Formats: sequence, structure tokens, C-alpha cells
Amino acid sequence: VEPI
Amino acid sequence: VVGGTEAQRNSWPSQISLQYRSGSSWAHTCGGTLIRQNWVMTAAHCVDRELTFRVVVGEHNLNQNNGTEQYVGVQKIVVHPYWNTDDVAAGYDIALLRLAQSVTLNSYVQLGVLPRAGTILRNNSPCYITGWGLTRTNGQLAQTLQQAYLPTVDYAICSSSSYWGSTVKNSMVCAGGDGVRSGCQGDSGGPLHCLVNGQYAVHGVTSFVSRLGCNVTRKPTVFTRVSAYISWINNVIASN
Ligand SMILES: [Ca+2]
Repeated sequence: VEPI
Repeated sequence: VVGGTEAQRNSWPSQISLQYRSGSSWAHTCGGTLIRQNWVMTAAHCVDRELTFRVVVGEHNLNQNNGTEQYVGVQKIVVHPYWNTDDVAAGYDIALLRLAQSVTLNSYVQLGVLPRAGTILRNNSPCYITGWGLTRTNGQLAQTLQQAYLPTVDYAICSSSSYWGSTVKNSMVCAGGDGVRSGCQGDSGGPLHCLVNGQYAVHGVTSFVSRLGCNVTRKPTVFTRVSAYISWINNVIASN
């Protein structure tokens, strides 16, 4: 996942 | 926020801009929610870096004087004890910031309303994500606060194979995933405002998106479920  | 619209400047008064000092200026890095005159709720991954942070309340346009801003330094950072920087999918992506001073409340600066402990939203519940995050995957930050309508996707559906699978935990809230609208870098730590009983409450803290991109079909934006941390939040504030 990509932390935003 | 990808696929958002510009928010009216007095729609989300609990939204704050978390910024860090970079050289001789300040740079917006994340969002947050004002929960006490001297406390801000944000994502743990937003503050697990060794930077100097400040909070800006009453903010609308990051690049122009709005005549409503209040700037305050961060005095203490309390990250959830179970947070692990290299395991975002585990959850616990939440942190509380005690401000150096208590901000003044007005039409542009208000406390965010948090849901009762344990509250779970029905599937497809109306919510709005807000923030100054990228307006496109690998794009750039918005100048003015953006908002996007992101209906919730319940745990059962969100944790299914076609969606996030086991990546999502029950301690999280999923919203959106229509492939057009979503949160994106820079929105992290910010609020997910959901309408319940005629009142908007902050049910989520923006946490993560897909590796494929911000706005990806069946990959709704994932938020830390605020109602799962009410006790923790109260415990921290009461002891600090
Ligand atoms: Ca401004």
C-alpha cells in the first residue's frame, strides 16, 4: 500500500 | 484529493494543515483534525519523521493569505504505541499532537466531532474526504482545500478478494473506490467527514491508497477508524  | 471540488472556506472548520520546516519556509505534508483547542488528531505515518512541525488552522489556500489563519507550533507528539512505520497495513495509523498554544475558535476554526466508541457505518454511507493532497496520482498538491464525495465500503466488502482483501483491518474504514475520486499524497492524517443523524462527524483519519495509484477502481481510500480509538484518544488527552 501507499501511505498518503 | 483526486476528483474533488473546491470546498467552501467555512465548510470544514476542523480541518488543519500539518506542515514541516524546510529551509527558510514551511511545506504542507499532511492533514489533521482539530479535536481540542490544543490537540490535533492526525496519522502516525505523518509524524514518524524527525522534522519540526507546525499546525495551521483556519486555512483555505496554501499559497495566499486568507486572513483567517492561525499558526501554532507542535509541543508534543503522541503516536499510538502499536504503530509500526514499516507495517501500515497493520493499522494503528493515528497520532495526537499537543499544540504549543490553544487556538481561538470561530467560523473557520472549530473542533471536529468524533463518533461514539465502536460506531460502524452502514455500507455506502455518505462521507466527504477533505484535504490539500495531490489532485492526480503522482501529481501536485492543491492550492485550495478540496473535498470529494466518498461513500463508505463496509468491512465485509472492502476485505473481499476483489477489493483490499486481508490488507484492510476492522480497525479501518474504507471509502470511495469508484476509480475517479480518492484521497492522495498530502491528504493523509486528514478527516473523513460522515453525515450521521444530521450531523457530520469525523469517522476516519486518512491513511493509505493502492500501489497502483490514488484513484483505483475497487481500491477505496483507507482510513483509520476513529471510533476504534476513542478510549485511547481520551486517555492521552487526560494524561497530557
Ligand atoms: Ca492561506
